[PDB]
Amino acid sequence: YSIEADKKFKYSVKLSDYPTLQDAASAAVDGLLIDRDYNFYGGETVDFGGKVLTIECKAKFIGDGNLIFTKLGKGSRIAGVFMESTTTPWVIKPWTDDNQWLTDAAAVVATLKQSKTDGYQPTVSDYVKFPGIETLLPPNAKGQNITSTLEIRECIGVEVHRASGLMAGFLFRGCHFCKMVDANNPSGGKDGIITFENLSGDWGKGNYVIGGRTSYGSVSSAQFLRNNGGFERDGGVIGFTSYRAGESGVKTWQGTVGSTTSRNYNLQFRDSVVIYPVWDGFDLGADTDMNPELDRPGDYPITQYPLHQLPLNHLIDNLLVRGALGVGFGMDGKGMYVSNITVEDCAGSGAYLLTHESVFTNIAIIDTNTKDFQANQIYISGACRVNGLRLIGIRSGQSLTIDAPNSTVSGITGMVDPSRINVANLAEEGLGNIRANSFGYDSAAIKLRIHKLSKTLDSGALYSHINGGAGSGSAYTQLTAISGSTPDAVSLKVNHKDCRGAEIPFVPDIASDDFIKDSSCFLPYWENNSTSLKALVKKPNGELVRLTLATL
Amino acid sequence: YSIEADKKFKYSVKLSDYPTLQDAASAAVDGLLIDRDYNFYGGETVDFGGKVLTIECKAKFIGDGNLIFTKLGKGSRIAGVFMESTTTPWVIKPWTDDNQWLTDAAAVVATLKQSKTDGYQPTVSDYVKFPGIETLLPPNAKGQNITSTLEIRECIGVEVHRASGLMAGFLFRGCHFCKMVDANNPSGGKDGIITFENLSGDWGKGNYVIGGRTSYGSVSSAQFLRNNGGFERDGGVIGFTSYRAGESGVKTWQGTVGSTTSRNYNLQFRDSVVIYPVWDGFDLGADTDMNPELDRPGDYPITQYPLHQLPLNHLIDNLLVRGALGVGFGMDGKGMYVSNITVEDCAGSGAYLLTHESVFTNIAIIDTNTKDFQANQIYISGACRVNGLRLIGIRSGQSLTIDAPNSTVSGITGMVDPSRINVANLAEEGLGNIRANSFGYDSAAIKLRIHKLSKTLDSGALYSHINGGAGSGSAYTQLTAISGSTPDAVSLKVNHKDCRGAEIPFVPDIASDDFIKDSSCFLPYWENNSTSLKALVKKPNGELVRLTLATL
Amino acid sequence: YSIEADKKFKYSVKLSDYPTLQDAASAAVDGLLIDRDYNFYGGETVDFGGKVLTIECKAKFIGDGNLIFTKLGKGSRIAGVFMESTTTPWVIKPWTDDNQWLTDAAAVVATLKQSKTDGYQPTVSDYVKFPGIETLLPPNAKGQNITSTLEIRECIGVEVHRASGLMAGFLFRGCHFCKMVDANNPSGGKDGIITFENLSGDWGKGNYVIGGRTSYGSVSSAQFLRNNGGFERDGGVIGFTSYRAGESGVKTWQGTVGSTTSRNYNLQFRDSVVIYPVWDGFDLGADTDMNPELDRPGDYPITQYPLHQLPLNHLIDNLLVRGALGVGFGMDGKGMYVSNITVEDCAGSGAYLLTHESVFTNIAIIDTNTKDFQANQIYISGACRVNGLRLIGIRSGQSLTIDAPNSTVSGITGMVDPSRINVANLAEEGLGNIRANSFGYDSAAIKLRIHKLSKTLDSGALYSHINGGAGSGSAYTQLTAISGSTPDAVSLKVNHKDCRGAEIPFVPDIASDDFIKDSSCFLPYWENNSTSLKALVKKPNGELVRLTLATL
Ligand SMILES: C[C@@H]1O[C@@H](O)[C@H](O)[C@H](O)[C@H]1O[C@H]1O[C@H](CO)[C@@H](O)[C@H](O[C@H]2O[C@H](C)[C@@H](O)C[C@H]2O)[C@@H]1O[C@H]1O[C@H](CO)[C@H](O)[C@H](O[C@@H]2O[C@@H](C)[C@H](O[C@H]3O[C@H](CO)[C@@H](O)[C@H](O[C@H]4O[C@H](C)[C@@H](O)C[C@H]4O)[C@@H]3O[C@H]3O[C@H](CO)[C@H](O)[C@H](O)[C@H]3O)[C@@H](O)[C@H]2O)[C@H]1O
Ligand SMILES: C[C@@H]1O[C@@H](O)[C@H](O)[C@H](O)[C@H]1O[C@H]1O[C@H](CO)[C@@H](O)[C@H](O[C@H]2O[C@H](C)[C@@H](O)C[C@H]2O)[C@@H]1O[C@H]1O[C@H](CO)[C@H](O)[C@H](O[C@@H]2O[C@@H](C)[C@H](O[C@H]3O[C@H](CO)[C@@H](O)[C@H](O[C@H]4O[C@H](C)[C@@H](O)C[C@H]4O)[C@@H]3O[C@H]3O[C@H](CO)[C@H](O)[C@H](O)[C@H]3O)[C@@H](O)[C@H]2O)[C@H]1O
Ligand SMILES: C[C@@H]1O[C@@H](O)[C@H](O)[C@H](O)[C@H]1O[C@H]1O[C@H](CO)[C@@H](O)[C@H](O[C@H]2O[C@H](C)[C@@H](O)C[C@H]2O)[C@@H]1O[C@H]1O[C@H](CO)[C@H](O)[C@H](O[C@@H]2O[C@@H](C)[C@H](O[C@H]3O[C@H](CO)[C@@H](O)[C@H](O[C@H]4O[C@H](C)[C@@H](O)C[C@H]4O)[C@@H]3O[C@H]3O[C@H](CO)[C@H](O)[C@H](O)[C@H]3O)[C@@H](O)[C@H]2O)[C@H]1O
Repeated sequence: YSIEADKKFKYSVKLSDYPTLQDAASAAVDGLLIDRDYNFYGGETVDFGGKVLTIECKAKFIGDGNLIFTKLGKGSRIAGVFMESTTTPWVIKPWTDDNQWLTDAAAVVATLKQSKTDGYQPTVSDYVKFPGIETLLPPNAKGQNITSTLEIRECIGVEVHRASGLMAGFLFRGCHFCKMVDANNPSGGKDGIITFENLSGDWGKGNYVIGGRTSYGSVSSAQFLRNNGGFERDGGVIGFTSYRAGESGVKTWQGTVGSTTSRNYNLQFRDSVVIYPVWDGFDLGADTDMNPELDRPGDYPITQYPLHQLPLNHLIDNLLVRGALGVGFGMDGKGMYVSNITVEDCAGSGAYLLTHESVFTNIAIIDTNTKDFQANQIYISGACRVNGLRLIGIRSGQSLTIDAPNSTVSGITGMVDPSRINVANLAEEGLGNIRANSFGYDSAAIKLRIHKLSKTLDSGALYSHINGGAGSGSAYTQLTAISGSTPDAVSLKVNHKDCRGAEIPFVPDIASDDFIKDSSCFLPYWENNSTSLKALVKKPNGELVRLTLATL
Repeated sequence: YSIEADKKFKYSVKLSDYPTLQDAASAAVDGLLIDRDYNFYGGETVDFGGKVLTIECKAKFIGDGNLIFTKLGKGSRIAGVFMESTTTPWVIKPWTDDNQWLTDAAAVVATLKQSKTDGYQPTVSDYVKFPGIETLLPPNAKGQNITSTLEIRECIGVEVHRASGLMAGFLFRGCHFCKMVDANNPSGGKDGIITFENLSGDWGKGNYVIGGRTSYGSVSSAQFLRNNGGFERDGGVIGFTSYRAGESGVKTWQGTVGSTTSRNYNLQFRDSVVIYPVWDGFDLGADTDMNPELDRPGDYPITQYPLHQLPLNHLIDNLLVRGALGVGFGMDGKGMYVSNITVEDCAGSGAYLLTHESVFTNIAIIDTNTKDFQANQIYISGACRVNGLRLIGIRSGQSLTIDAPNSTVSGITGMVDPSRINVANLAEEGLGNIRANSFGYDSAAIKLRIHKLSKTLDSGALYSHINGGAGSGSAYTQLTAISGSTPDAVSLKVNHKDCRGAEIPFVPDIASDDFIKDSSCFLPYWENNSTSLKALVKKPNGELVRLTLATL
Repeated sequence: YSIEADKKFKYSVKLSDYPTLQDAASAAVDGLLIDRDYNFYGGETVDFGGKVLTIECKAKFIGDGNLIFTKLGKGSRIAGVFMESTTTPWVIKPWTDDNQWLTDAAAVVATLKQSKTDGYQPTVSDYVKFPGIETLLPPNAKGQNITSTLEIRECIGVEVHRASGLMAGFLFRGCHFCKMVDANNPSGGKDGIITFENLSGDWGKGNYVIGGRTSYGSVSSAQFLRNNGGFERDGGVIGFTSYRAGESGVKTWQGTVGSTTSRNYNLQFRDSVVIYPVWDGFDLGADTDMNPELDRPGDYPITQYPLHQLPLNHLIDNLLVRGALGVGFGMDGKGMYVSNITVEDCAGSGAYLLTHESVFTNIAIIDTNTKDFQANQIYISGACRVNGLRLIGIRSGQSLTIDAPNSTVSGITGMVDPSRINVANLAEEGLGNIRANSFGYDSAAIKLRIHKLSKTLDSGALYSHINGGAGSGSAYTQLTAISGSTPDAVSLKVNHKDCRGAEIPFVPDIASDDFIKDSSCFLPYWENNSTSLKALVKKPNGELVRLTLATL
């Protein structure tokens, strides 16, 4: 029977049969079942002997610090893991019972409670985010460092599926071809909730967050250091949701970390959603103005690519952000293509784009900067193209809506205040035959505004105005020009009062020679001393003559 | 050997070794394999002893009514389940072999067959949908109630994966943190195919439909009662496809059910598709006009939030509907944000939006109301903002396209008939320099229409018309105004017949004093009694004088 | 103990206990574990006895040719499979270290190396793609046929999950209700990476690619032959990524294969991404001009549906293509609805649409045809509707941007050159009140262009031009018309030089009777022989008279 049993049954060991996790790991051949809660010490390291193991978790790993898994064979999987801290830290909750952000430091301090969830441990970034909070926080709420972290170290082809926890983190250090799949809403601790860090060894590749969601955490929900997906774009974040990140929902790191670059290239960021981050929805920058460095150890030098002009080459498409307190969508880079980005209902700005020679297609920035902290709703520094930009939802100082001074833009839609648009060039080169349809007014308008002349006043207009009442079947058309900073000061009319005639403006005094522009044209003007209209005529040969046009 | 075998083998029991499902459940420790078909009686209840079980199904649960699973531990999973009724009911199939909807009751009755699929059992809603069908249906086709339902009752953290079946339903009653994942196209019965119902106990939270698809069913494919995702938006429907729902693809319930509210708050509805529903694609309403109630037991009172103005706060983005017989996309609520909704090729209306102070961004409503049942393609009752609205595909009475009388709209695209637009305000405030490009005409046009004056006639225009033939290198520009309900009745021309001159309309009789509008302007008029043009002049000082302008 | 062990343990056999895969398959009851590498011979066939098996792979299947799995029960699953060829073939790599495509045949030949990855084996299509390469390739690099293929033959309800490999392929032949799920980036061989082929038996249905990704391969990444999803749209590709297909990312086959149709109907193509295909991103055509046939054995005849006019009825939405060398998005068919397609940064054309009576909603074609091989960026042959079309990113001969000569289009955005637009009709019927905002110029413009007259010259304009300098508070409005192929040749001005008057162009010589268009209008003209302006008057009764208008 022994011989036949060894052949016909599935091999699995279970933690309930062993005093330590290493003892279970050493015994395992195929399956390993975590069927009892396991208290680990920070830095406890398990050697899985290169075995291709299917680890099924049905209980908790309990501990502050890192439980470190090593030497898992390619194809290993870890399902259902649940990390939990031993410490219950002090957390802040900078939002109200109506889900309004709290921005006042004293109000934020008043939210303090001891809990493993429903808030986060204050960080040094909170000292900037909530000015004055550093002074107001009690000592027990500063400098806390509670996270229970599963660390997969120097493994290839390992997947963590359906992970969850409380004050929980997941770290893949020096790994390749690893994935965090269908995260089951872990509640975060002090460190990032999901981290792929490849500061030592080869640049990270094949590392993804696929599906799932996270909540809370003091810093970013999903973050990458020194990963390069290659031209194949083999890595990144797809199908992911982040809620209430203490920093950002999805972050590509900037600057030097330790002795080398933390930056990232060639990753996918797609089909993902970030809601209510304290800082950014997506932060896809590689150079940061928060800690400026004059070189890039381990990366391209400044001499090759200036600050914010790295050839980052990320594949970025179909992203949604709502409720950001900092910036909904932030990035830098040169030669970038970005598409189908929707940022709505944000207390902070919608987009902050330190990009050059880049293209943005179908962007929607809807009711952002709702607090008015920031100078604009969308900012672009460099020479970029925007093709399709929706601005303004239902929310109404002097802050700009779009400040993109070197960018050429087409296809704005929405009830934007034109004085709050600043671009290099705005144009609709390819419209068809047009109709302007006016509702709730006695007139329809096609206005012109020359921003060099004035950003706040229309310089001319083509109007149609009702004659008499509704259903009169009659209107007059009006062609106007600005004078003395008074819109519509001078105008020509057709059919005013249904008269069937053109009303023609004339110069109110003797016209100077230089008032007339073109040959074979005349300019009527008033001669008060004889009660007559004269005409300044530029003849077909270009010479001037003055004629009498209308007399008593 | 016994001691070593107990340590090295995976624990699983299988239904083939037990006379009842409860006997198997009681024996199970880790795995439970369903390896024989199992006939259950309606209401048969299995107590899983709080155990965290991995239930792998490789055979059918056969029965009319509910198989009830209770006391599953958090982390339990049920994979591959297949439910099948014992009864083969009478089903209707209200569509043709060319996939046209049948709307005639007699034609629908003619489709009757006995089958567990390819149709659905008639409901009381069919009596409204197909008027007269209540009288025409035979008795054996009315009042049928066949569903084989897996009921997960009062469990936390249970997931049903890759479920399928025939006349099949899946019910999570009083559950939290449960998921219906990758539904493998179950064919529905009389009840909803996937239901999260939390009428008793705490409001449902953490309950999702993720991925997968369903077909048929008499009512809605995926539906929620008394769920609230919280600010974290922890619940809803993501990545799901519904085909041929007898009611709607995705439904948030409205009104009172039993003694309390069935409504829902703070859910996600994203990245999902509904095709060929008999009623709606997505029905995200919370108050229903189908059964109006004057109060809301267990919810906000009418005094706090009027009908259709609940702060529902759902996260709604990236939805597709095609082929709806009722409304593609229906909702209500106040303060809603909705984005990236595409509704196309629907016999019923595209969108029915009983919303107030809400924002709709990038909506496409393309070839809907193709039967002409309804008054419009998109309706909005309250004071909302629409930023980006695509209307009209290729399909061509007096029904409106958009009736949104309190809404401010920007960015309509498509070959909409302007007379079929009704909004509070329509504007393109932020276009750049413009070009109107005309193809297939001898002219280009920029028209104006004042809807208060006339919804069907343009009130003025700026035209450019070819002089002579193609390649003449010559055109004339024309500025027109409506008179006597005749578009373009009165006009000024520049370069007609390549003459290089302006043709100026004059008043055809003696002009009244009040015909002239502005100071320092003149108005030419005809004096037939002397064959001369006169000028009514409003001098720079505002006083009137009449002068002779042109004479024999 | 034996009796109790047989009841309490999970059944699984493992390949390490058997000399052949068939011996393991015959012994299996529930699980089968592939725990040793297995060398198979091409055509090696395994009979799984109709058993519903869970096959867990933790090692390689090694072999050139096909490993054929048969008689798997419905619900069977195969996870983690890794296919690898025994041969290391010669592969080409037609792209540079800066990820530019190589188009020169000699440069492509220079890339030749022996590898199982990082390139592909040349095919007969490469002879067309890289002209001259057929002559330049060495014999050892032509006619190679290396693929290691897992073939699932004539099974229902089988799923392959997390598959990978090197020179790897996956073939479902004569299968139904089967799925390729979460492909773990297999690197392809000579044949398609994922193929559903149903040339014999019933039309394929229920067959999907869901999630995952592939890299390389000589032909298409995911492809279908003779599948019909039904009205239920039960099959297709959802959530998939293809990189560097040697042919196309996703292909529906065209034409006859063997003795019957290879075409496909009623499939979904959604939420998917194709990057850097050598030919197309998505090829959703059913009739091909590459091998024209005059009939359609096994499909609709040409007499019923002309070439390219099949009622294909695919559900097509939310697709992204970047980096295509051939066409980003190709299709044919009649009565098609297509939505939310984004094609960017392609060396080849963006879209090639041999469609009729079809509707395209929210299309973006951004920086395509960047090499200039092709005649246009987007082509449409038949009578279609386009509602929303974004054109031009940041890239700048005589090639058209859109050539859609029978199509009616609305909602173009972007810096398109108007001379490179060709459509049947272009119109914005439903805009609101309009403002044209000009940045970086001393004027704002609303231009008109009659393409029948000239595609390259505006025929008229409404301008506003600054008077004096910025902040003068003054501008003049100008209404212009083209003459002698000189834009703006003839114009009327209002407020030039802040004169508050209208400058009126007059006919430079004696006006002919036919120069005046409308009754009750006058046309000023020059009489040089008396230094006077005359007026050609068309009286209210329609008769002509000449009057003196201005005199010395
Ligand atoms: C807030 C701002 O918002 C947006 O503007 C913007 O887009 C920025 O990205 C964001 O700024 C943060 O990030 C940028 C870099 O992208 C910084 O330039 C910026 O810092 C500037 O602004 C601050 C407000 C100023 O106070 C300082 C100024 O320079 C800001 O950085 C801050 O947030 C970071 C998180 O996003 C991070 O916490 C920064 O901490 C410093 O730098 C890091 C590298 C040091 O990290 C070690 O200690 C941390 C303990 O607090 C660990 O969390 C960390 O682990 C993580 O990285 C490692 C490599 C990875 O393996 C796991 C990750 O979780 C790292 O931990 C290692 O060392 C510790 C030792 O204490 C421990 O032993 C671990 O075991 C070991 O792995 C950190 O100490 C500190 O120097 C913070 O300033
Ligand atoms: C059709 C219309 O389309 C769109 O306009 C619109 O957006 C609407 O939503 C939609 O209207 C339906 O839904 C709204 C509410 O959202 C109703 O207001 C509307 O009803 C009005 O219009 C009808 C056309 C009129 O005939 C009546 C009028 O008030 C309409 O309701 C109809 O459809 C519903 C399905 O969407 C539902 O079937 C309605 O049935 C009534 O109300 C329900 C609550 C009663 O339900 C019990 O019996 C049903 C048996 O038929 C079970 O399906 C049901 O189970 C479901 O809910 C429970 C709580 C959950 O646990 C499981 C779910 O599947 C419920 O079952 C319980 O009781 C039965 C007893 O028979 C059984 O014992 C079960 O074991 C138990 O769980 C139903 O009896 C009836 O009163 C229907 O009117
Ligand atoms: C390139 C072009 O790009 C885009 O314009 C466009 O949209 C086109 O789709 C694309 O054109 C290809 O596809 C179209 C049809 O959709 C063709 O019309 C077109 O061919 C024209 O253009 C060429 C450039 C010219 O040289 C010839 C001209 O007619 C072009 O076809 C070419 O690519 C195809 C791949 O996409 C395919 O390789 C064509 O090969 C011919 O036709 C196929 C059907 C024959 O296939 C058998 O042999 C192949 C070995 O090379 C196997 O890969 C193939 O297996 C596949 O199909 C079977 C049915 C399925 O079960 C598994 C699939 O992988 C098939 O294999 C069977 O037979 C072989 C025998 O050698 C073997 O025994 C297998 O075991 C068995 O299953 C092929 O032989 C050849 O006639 C190629 O011309």
